[PDB]
Amino acid sequence: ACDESRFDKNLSQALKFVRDFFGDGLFTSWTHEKNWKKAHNILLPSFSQQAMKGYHA
Amino acid sequence: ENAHNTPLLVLYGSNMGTAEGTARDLADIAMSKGFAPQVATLDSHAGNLPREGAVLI
Repeated sequence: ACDESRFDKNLSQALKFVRDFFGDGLFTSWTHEKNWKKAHNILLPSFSQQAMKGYHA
Repeated sequence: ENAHNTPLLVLYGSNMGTAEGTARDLADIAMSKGFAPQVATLDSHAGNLPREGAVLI
């Protein structure tokens, strides 16, 4: 199931109901929606090591 | 200068620290060149080579 060449993230029924407020945020966006990879790329740097160091305080 | 910070992973193989200090020095100059560097031993990313940016060994 974890082979990404054969399966992709699905929105379960649960997640489809939560999209009502989560929208096409990172959690409830399909992998193929433009807003997924864009937000992934824009926000991954907020969890870099330097960012983490800067959240410590 | 941020936004890099391209991802620069630096891995070392060291017993007496020469290679480890060289590695950390590199990661220090990367930070100055806007990267998002990460330093770790070699046999800890065994199989987990970065499929993006670059990896100094």
